[PDB]
Amino acid sequence: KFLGTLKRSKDPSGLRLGFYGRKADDFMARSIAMQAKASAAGSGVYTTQCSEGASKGMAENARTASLAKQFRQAQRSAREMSFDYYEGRKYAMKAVGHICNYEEKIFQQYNKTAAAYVMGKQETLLSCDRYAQPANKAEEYIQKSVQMQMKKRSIPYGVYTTSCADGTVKGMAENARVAKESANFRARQMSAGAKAAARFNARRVANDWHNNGCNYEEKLTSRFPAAASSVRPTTNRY
Amino acid sequence: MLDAFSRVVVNSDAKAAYVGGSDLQALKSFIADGNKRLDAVNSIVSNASCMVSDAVSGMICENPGLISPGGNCYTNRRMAACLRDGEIILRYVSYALLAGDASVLEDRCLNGLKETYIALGVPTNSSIRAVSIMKAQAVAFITNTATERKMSFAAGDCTSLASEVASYFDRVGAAIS
Amino acid sequence: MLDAFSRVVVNSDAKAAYVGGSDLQALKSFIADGNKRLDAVNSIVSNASCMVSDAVSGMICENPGLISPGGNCYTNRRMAACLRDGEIILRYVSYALLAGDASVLEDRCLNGLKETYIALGVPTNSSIRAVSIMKAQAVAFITNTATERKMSFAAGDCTSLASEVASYFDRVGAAIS
Amino acid sequence: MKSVITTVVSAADAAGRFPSNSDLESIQGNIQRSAARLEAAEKLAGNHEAVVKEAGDACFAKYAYLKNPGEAGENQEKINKCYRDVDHYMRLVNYCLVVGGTGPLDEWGIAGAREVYRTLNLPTSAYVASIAYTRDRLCVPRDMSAQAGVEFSAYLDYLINALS
Amino acid sequence: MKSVITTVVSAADAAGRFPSNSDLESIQGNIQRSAARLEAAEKLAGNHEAVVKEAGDACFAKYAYLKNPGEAGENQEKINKCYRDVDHYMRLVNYCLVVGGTGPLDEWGIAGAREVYRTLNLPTSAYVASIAYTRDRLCVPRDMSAQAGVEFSAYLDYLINALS
Amino acid sequence: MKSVITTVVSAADAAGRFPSNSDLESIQGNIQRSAARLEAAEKLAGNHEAVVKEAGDACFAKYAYLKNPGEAGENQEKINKCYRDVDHYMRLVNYCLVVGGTGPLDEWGIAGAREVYRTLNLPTSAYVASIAYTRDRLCVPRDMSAQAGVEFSAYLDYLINALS
Amino acid sequence: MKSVITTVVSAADAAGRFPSNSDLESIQGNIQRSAARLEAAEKLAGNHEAVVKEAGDACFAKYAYLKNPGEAGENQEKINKCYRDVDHYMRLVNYCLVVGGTGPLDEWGIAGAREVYRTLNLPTSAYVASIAYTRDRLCVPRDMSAQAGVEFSAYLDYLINALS
Ligand SMILES: C=CC1=C(C)[C@@H](Cc2[nH]c(/C=C3N=C(/C=C4/NC(=O)[C@H](C)[C@H]4CC)C(C)=C/3CCC(=O)O)c(CCC(=O)O)c2C)NC1=O
Ligand SMILES: C=CC1=C(C)[C@@H](Cc2[nH]c(/C=C3N=C(/C=C4/NC(=O)[C@H](C)[C@H]4CC)C(C)=C/3CCC(=O)O)c(CCC(=O)O)c2C)NC1=O
Ligand SMILES: C=CC1=C(C)[C@@H](Cc2[nH]c(/C=C3N=C(/C=C4/NC(=O)[C@H](C)[C@H]4CC)C(C)=C/3CCC(=O)O)c(CCC(=O)O)c2C)NC1=O
Ligand SMILES: C=CC1=C(C)[C@@H](Cc2[nH]c(/C=C3N=C(/C=C4\NC(=O)[C@H](C)[C@H]4CC)C(C)=C\3CCC(=O)O)c(CCC(=O)O)c2C)NC1=O
Ligand SMILES: C=CC1=C(C)[C@@H](Cc2[nH]c(/C=C3N=C(/C=C4\NC(=O)[C@H](C)[C@H]4CC)C(C)=C\3CCC(=O)O)c(CCC(=O)O)c2C)NC1=O
Ligand SMILES: C=CC1=C(C)[C@@H](Cc2[nH]c(/C=C3N=C(/C=C4\NC(=O)[C@H](C)[C@H]4CC)C(C)=C\3CCC(=O)O)c(CCC(=O)O)c2C)NC1=O
Ligand SMILES: C=CC1=C(C)[C@@H](Cc2[nH]c(/C=C3N=C(/C=C4\NC(=O)[C@H](C)[C@H]4CC)C(C)=C\3CCC(=O)O)c(CCC(=O)O)c2C)NC1=O
Ligand SMILES: C=CC1=C(C)[C@@H](Cc2[nH]c(/C=C3N=C(/C=C4\NC(=O)[C@H](C)[C@H]4CC)C(C)=C\3CCC(=O)O)c(CCC(=O)O)c2C)NC1=O
Ligand SMILES: C=CC1=C(C)[C@@H](Cc2[nH]c(/C=C3N=C(/C=C4\NC(=O)[C@H](C)[C@H]4CC)C(C)=C\3CCC(=O)O)c(CCC(=O)O)c2C)NC1=O
Ligand SMILES: C=CC1=C(C)[C@@H](Cc2[nH]c(/C=C3N=C(/C=C4\NC(=O)[C@H](C)[C@H]4CC)C(C)=C\3CCC(=O)O)c(CCC(=O)O)c2C)NC1=O
Ligand SMILES: C=CC1=C(C)[C@@H](Cc2[nH]c(/C=C3N=C(/C=C4\NC(=O)[C@H](C)[C@H]4CC)C(C)=C\3CCC(=O)O)c(CCC(=O)O)c2C)NC1=O
Ligand SMILES: C=CC1=C(C)[C@@H](Cc2[nH]c(/C=C3N=C(/C=C4\NC(=O)[C@H](C)[C@H]4CC)C(C)=C\3CCC(=O)O)c(CCC(=O)O)c2C)NC1=O
Ligand SMILES: C=CC1=C(C)[C@@H](Cc2[nH]c(/C=C3N=C(/C=C4\NC(=O)[C@H](C)[C@H]4CC)C(C)=C\3CCC(=O)O)c(CCC(=O)O)c2C)NC1=O
Ligand SMILES: CCC1=C(C)[C@@H](CC2=N/C(=C\c3[nH]c(C[C@@H]4NC(=O)C(C)=C4CC)c(C)c3CCC(=O)O)C(CCC(=O)O)=C2C)NC1=O
Repeated sequence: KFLGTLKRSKDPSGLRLGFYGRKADDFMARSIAMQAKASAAGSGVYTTQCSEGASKGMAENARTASLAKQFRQAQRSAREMSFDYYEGRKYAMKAVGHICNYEEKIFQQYNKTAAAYVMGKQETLLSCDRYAQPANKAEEYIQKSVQMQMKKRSIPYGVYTTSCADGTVKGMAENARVAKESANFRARQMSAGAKAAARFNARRVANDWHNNGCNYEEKLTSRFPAAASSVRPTTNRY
Repeated sequence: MLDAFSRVVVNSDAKAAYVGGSDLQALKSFIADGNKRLDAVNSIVSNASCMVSDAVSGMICENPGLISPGGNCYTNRRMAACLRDGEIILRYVSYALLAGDASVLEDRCLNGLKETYIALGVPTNSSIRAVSIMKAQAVAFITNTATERKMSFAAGDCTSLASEVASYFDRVGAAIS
Repeated sequence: MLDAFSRVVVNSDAKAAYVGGSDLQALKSFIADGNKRLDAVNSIVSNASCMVSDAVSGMICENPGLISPGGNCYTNRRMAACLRDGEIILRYVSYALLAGDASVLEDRCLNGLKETYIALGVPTNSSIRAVSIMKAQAVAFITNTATERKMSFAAGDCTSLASEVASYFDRVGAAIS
Repeated sequence: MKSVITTVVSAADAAGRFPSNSDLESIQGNIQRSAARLEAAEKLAGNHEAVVKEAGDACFAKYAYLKNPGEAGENQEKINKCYRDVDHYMRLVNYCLVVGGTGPLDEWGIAGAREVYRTLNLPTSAYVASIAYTRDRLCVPRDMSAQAGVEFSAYLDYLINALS
Repeated sequence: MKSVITTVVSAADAAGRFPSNSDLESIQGNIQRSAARLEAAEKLAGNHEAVVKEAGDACFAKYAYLKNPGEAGENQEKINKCYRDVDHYMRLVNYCLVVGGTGPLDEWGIAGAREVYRTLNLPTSAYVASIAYTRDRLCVPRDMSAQAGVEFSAYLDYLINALS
Repeated sequence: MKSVITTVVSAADAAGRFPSNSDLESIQGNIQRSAARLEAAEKLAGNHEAVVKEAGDACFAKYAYLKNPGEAGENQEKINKCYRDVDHYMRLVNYCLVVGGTGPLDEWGIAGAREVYRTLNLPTSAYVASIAYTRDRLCVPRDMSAQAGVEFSAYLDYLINALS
Repeated sequence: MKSVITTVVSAADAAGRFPSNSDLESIQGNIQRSAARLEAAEKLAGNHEAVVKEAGDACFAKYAYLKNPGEAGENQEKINKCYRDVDHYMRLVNYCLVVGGTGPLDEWGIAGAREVYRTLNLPTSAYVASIAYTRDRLCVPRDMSAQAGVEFSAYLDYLINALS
């Protein structure tokens, strides 16, 4: 007959830009993360901002936190699998400062590379959550209030999302609470100048690619850097 | 960050100086003492859950004020948060003896440690009492004056390590106070 | 990751084999050739700026098709990634020479690496030429058959590491082929 | 895995860095005391059927409550699985005398042990105390060499320490 | 800083984890070859005024163009600062024989060396080649022990490698 | 805390949202069965000294090994603390019949129970089985009402479930 | 979606946790007042053609400016689409009496309503006031039961509240 060559369409709900392209895509973003693990350990320290555990060992239990994040980002539905492909492409334009013929010409075809750049480059500066310490009660309160809208982003309505689930078993339920409280202490523990460099670094993500055009939201960073540091506009649904 | 090898190079750094043939004969004790230092550190890390369970029980031996409800340390997650804090002095005082210097102890826990405890309501008198239990059991483990635990050793002195470990738990006792 | 001390246990864990002295003596040769094994790896890390300037200059000596514009490897940023990719393969075999095992090469470099190069457009034939210069100078560096550079050594046969490093570089070459 | 190979060839990759002489030094301590470490391995390979039976009812002397129905030791079919359970701990501690560190213990038989046992109503207090029976059960100049027991005994109280 | 203490007590904090026996193993390689590492330190402490002068005009033999006005070596006031500059490299390499790794090199004298020199019109090609003069300038069974030069020589070609 | 107030006024704040009629509906189920829930509370308030003593040596019948020295029950001073320990579990389960959910259990007496007991060499297997003695120890049309035991018994097997 | 199932089975997954009795309690309030909630649903199913026509020109009495060309109601083809528009609001409010919360409202007919209407030059002030006509348009002991109007009327003023 027509040698069944009969081919209809199908929903992959993914990148679908080649099997060879798909297995290429996780290798260089592993190399992008291992590039960026080598700027964290530029000087050969596993530096104290990266924490991935508690007091009790439990990083095999936080393996099951991160492999749940390995799994829950894999079982994303077709809207949020496809929205995160395009918002990460324009955020990779925001992640690199310069404008190239090369860097975005990986970062708009490939999305794990864009995702491991908005995670990788931004973690080896100190504009993340729980790392910049506020000075007074006034800074931490608006630091708390901008986190509430990041709850409101990832919890858009009455359903709690699948993606802030941070746990599966009873052991990792309260392990996730005591993991951050040791890491919250290790912000104000580690140094005096790198945390002083954090408050200048906190304007280096918010002023230039998050609130362009709003002077009020620009001096909110320069008056409150630690409040403008957990604003987390990289929409990773967390 | 910096072992007892390298206390004598950062002060020679400040004079544009180098480590000439007069300062490192205590270092030539310190490299000839490589296996007596090694024979103390198996004796601490073998019984590490003895020492955190001997300290917090001896702290609740002397003080039934924390076991009262509404105290600092009486309930379940709370006493679980003690065995977090009970080992972490023993965790870095190992490396104070492994490196030979408490500079690995001075930045990694002792920065901001006292002011968090008043921010968490932790009474520092029970903290300085429980670390004196941890000193008294560690000097009986590096030596041969334990109750029942009798590890195999080669004879000689290690009172030079007993003075090194006594200058360590006082340094954490001055920084949590 | 995995090495020669751990290679002999994963075939024994797969059979629940309680390890006794029938396969220890192959590791006891690895025990006795500890200092011979480290004797080759310090002649290869001491000229690693020479080899990354010897190979891709020797690769552009044999084939000038890449420096032609519109070819693969011609311009200034483009040559920075040539020394970037070329140095990192020397870092991984120097890990693999030490383990007695190319397992640490096999997972951090040798997964998917081949068709990332043709999802870029790297000619794979020029990378076989660059790795063969890096195979040929490194076997001349672990012995005393270099042109000018003779380090001081203790004499005797060391072909048993030359068969080891030649069984490593073709494993790089068959991975990118 | 977990050895000195897992320290220094991984940290040089974590620094993006050569195997410098910090990494070449760390494996020299394997060589001078592998002879200290590997006459301990054939002891519990020679006693791989001898000390499994002497540890089970030494545990079941001080845990003799199990034989009622509705518990962890209600029949001999549990006890036929129970000598499998101590031996499967005993397999891995033999392998950690070979790899140097506690390599086969943590990724196979330690991590997530506190998500299994009392969920299967197996008492964890009998698990450490069967091991703590065998922890002091040594005699260093008589069974093995004096350089062999300090790797053995430091792994057995670690098994109580890793369950903590 | 940069040592094996900066590897394993930081990675156990980066895992949020105990100092397990992976971390306790990594410092044993310090102990068996600190005697190998620390007779090299008093050589260049004994020659801290001897080999600074022999490296400057060995560099200025093969870089003899500097003495014109408008360049990096236009007067003796530059050369009085120039023997300070090689010695300040030479101070740190002595300290890296003590801490084990390249601890005082990277955070003090290596990082951002490629933002300074030709901006101050100082030639970087003379900087590595003054060091590469001293890199091969050794004799392993005659100056020091044979276990001492392989820490020394691996740090000096690293100084050309870290400027790359 | 943990109740239906902790669900819907927190989720409306987590949505940044009004107390809509999804939130107003969820507390109506408190009202129709608080009378079902709060004649169970004065039973174990009326038996707050009666069933602590009957659960201790029912546990110590099936855990009679404790009375040796070197264990968790070596003297009466342990047993004077041991009737404190079951009653401190028994205080909180009484309070969870009042708040609706398991409010005073998880943030006070459940979380991190698996970091304490065998570290203090206290057996966790006796802790669930002292509670599992009291779990089936009920009689629903005779002690309390039939609408009162299903809140009581679902909290006691939860105490074995939360230790899992 | 949005119901009490979207609260407690999602929060137990957000805690990584069992369906404990906080989650089992929250759905009991569905059961005792679903009979209160679901005689309201067949009223506006019985009046699904009756009250769409009485709300359009009650809105177009107080918004009578629309009939000029160049606006939102320039012909009957707009008004043929306009009774579709109030009924499509009216479909969803019927479904929220079934799911309990405002489930079909927010993810289908509420979110991003403030990105559509005046961009299509449709007046939002007429949209809430057509609904606010029907908000007070009730009579609780006469049309439905007294237990049925308080779910109905709380959803209609919510439609003005959700457009705010
Ligand atoms: C890897 C672990 C391992 C073991 C522990 C043994 C287990 C074991 N140890 C002993 C050997 C023993 N030898 C002694 C003698 C001693 N003399 C002294 O001066 C000391 C106080 C004491 C050292 C314990 C004692 C007390 C026992 C245990 C009791 C017994 O004989 O069974 C015996 C009896 C047969 C024999 O003597 O070998 C057995 C089966 N086998 C193993 O494979
Ligand atoms: C830390 C670095 C450091 C150095 C390099 C020396 C620098 C130096 N090395 C030599 C010592 C030397 N010894 C030799 C002899 C040798 N015989 C052989 O079989 C080999 C081929 C060769 C080993 C290089 C040579 C060729 C020199 C350099 C030339 C000279 O004598 O000045 C001398 C002359 C005085 C002496 O012999 O000690 C000096 C100042 N000092 C230092 O502090
Ligand atoms: C779901 C929404 C919904 C509605 C609102 C009605 C709409 C509606 N309500 C009424 C029924 C009505 N019944 C009354 C009588 C009343 N007597 C009193 O004591 C009160 C003051 C007042 C309650 C409003 C009035 C004032 C009207 C509206 C005017 C009218 O009769 O049309 C009627 C006339 C026929 C009838 O009586 O049923 C209609 C079409 N149908 C629907 O499906
Ligand atoms: C493994 C995958 C991989 C990539 C896709 C690229 C992408 C990339 N470039 C840089 C690093 C850089 N990227 C640029 C960017 C540019 N330079 C220009 O002149 C252009 C205008 C613009 C696009 C080419 C610059 C100037 C740096 C160095 C300073 C910096 O880190 O920003 C970094 C940070 C770490 C590093 O230095 O490598 C990364 C991940 N590099 C990689 O290693
Ligand atoms: C305290 C820290 C802080 C900031 C750094 C900014 C940044 C910022 N803006 C918005 C949210 C917003 N931000 C703006 C701001 C602007 N839109 C424009 O057209 C102008 C160019 C610009 C400044 C006037 C507007 C209009 C919204 C609401 C719409 C939206 O969600 O984007 C949000 C989400 C929730 C929120 O409102 O907080 C954040 C984090 N706002 C803050 O509260
Ligand atoms: C009232 C309740 C009460 C307790 C719970 C214990 C707890 C306890 N132990 C020690 C003191 C000690 N505790 C230990 C530890 C141990 N000893 C061993 O035999 C084991 C091997 C290991 C536990 C695993 C050591 C080695 C000492 C030092 C003196 C000694 O050897 O007993 C001290 C004194 C601390 C000090 O002097 O500063 C106290 C209070 N004693 C009490 O009075
Ligand atoms: C030409 C092809 C070729 C092969 C097929 C192997 C064949 C082979 N394998 C092993 C020997 C071995 N091979 C492995 C490896 C493995 N065991 C497993 O369980 C896995 C299936 C597999 C990859 C993980 C191990 C662990 C040993 C040593 C212990 C054993 O025999 O199990 C040996 C003994 C000597 C040696 O170690 O090399 C030989 C000849 N080698 C080759 O050159
Ligand atoms: C026309 C272009 C052209 C070049 C750029 C060079 C590059 C070059 N070098 C070697 C071959 C080599 N290259 C070196 C490396 C070095 N030798 C030294 O004296 C230094 C110590 C060190 C550089 C720092 C070594 C040791 C060999 C092996 C043979 C030899 O000793 O020369 C080869 C042969 C590789 C092979 O056999 O596969 C080539 C092409 N030769 C060329 O024909
Ligand atoms: C960590 C740093 C470090 C080093 C750099 C080496 C350095 C080194 N190589 C050899 C010693 C040796 N090395 C080799 C191997 C070689 N010899 C050659 O001439 C070839 C260049 C090369 C072939 C690969 C041989 C054959 C011996 C002789 C073994 C002996 O002397 O007993 C020895 C003598 C010890 C011995 O092996 O018995 C030492 C210290 N060892 C170390 O620990
Ligand atoms: C290779 C890694 C490995 C281990 C570390 C152990 C640990 C372990 N034991 C059991 C499972 C078991 N373990 C025991 C053993 C005991 N129960 C007691 O209370 C006594 C103290 C002890 C006997 C001396 C019993 C009786 C079961 C069966 C439980 C059941 O099926 O109800 C299981 C569940 C799967 C299985 O049945 O194997 C696991 C993972 N077993 C392993 O395979
Ligand atoms: C502690 C870390 C440390 C270093 C690694 C060096 C590196 C270094 N050198 C210079 C600065 C200099 N370094 C040199 C040296 C030379 N110029 C040459 O071309 C010759 C190759 C060489 C002499 C042998 C000179 C001449 C200056 C002065 C430049 C000037 O002032 O114009 C400076 C600028 C600040 C200063 O003047 O010190 C620095 C950071 N100096 C340090 O303090
Ligand atoms: C308010 C919350 C609360 C609880 C849930 C319990 C739980 C609990 N029990 C103990 C502590 C204890 N619990 C027990 C009880 C027993 N040991 C056994 O093996 C028997 C099964 C049982 C007696 C029937 C004993 C004997 C101690 C003392 C242990 C010791 O000091 O060595 C501790 C340590 C602090 C303390 O001494 O109180 C805690 C948190 N106690 C509380 O305060
Ligand atoms: C299922 C969800 C759903 C809704 C909530 C409504 C809301 C809604 N209405 C319109 C679209 C419209 N809605 C109206 C209705 C009116 N204009 C007025 O000013 C009056 C107040 C009112 C009539 C009573 C009209 C006239 C249009 C057509 C606008 C146009 O095409 O220009 C559109 C654009 C797509 C479309 O044409 O349907 C949408 C989303 N329609 C829906 O499908
Ligand atoms: C993919 C999910 C996943 C993991 C992660 C591991 C979980 C895990 N992380 C570890 C340990 C761990 N976690 C970090 C932190 C972080 N990670 C880095 O590679 C660098 C450079 C970091 C600093 C920011 C470091 C540095 C280590 C130490 C060992 C290492 O990864 O090199 C260890 C062992 C150390 C110990 O024995 O206590 C484990 C088991 N398993 C998993 O399933």
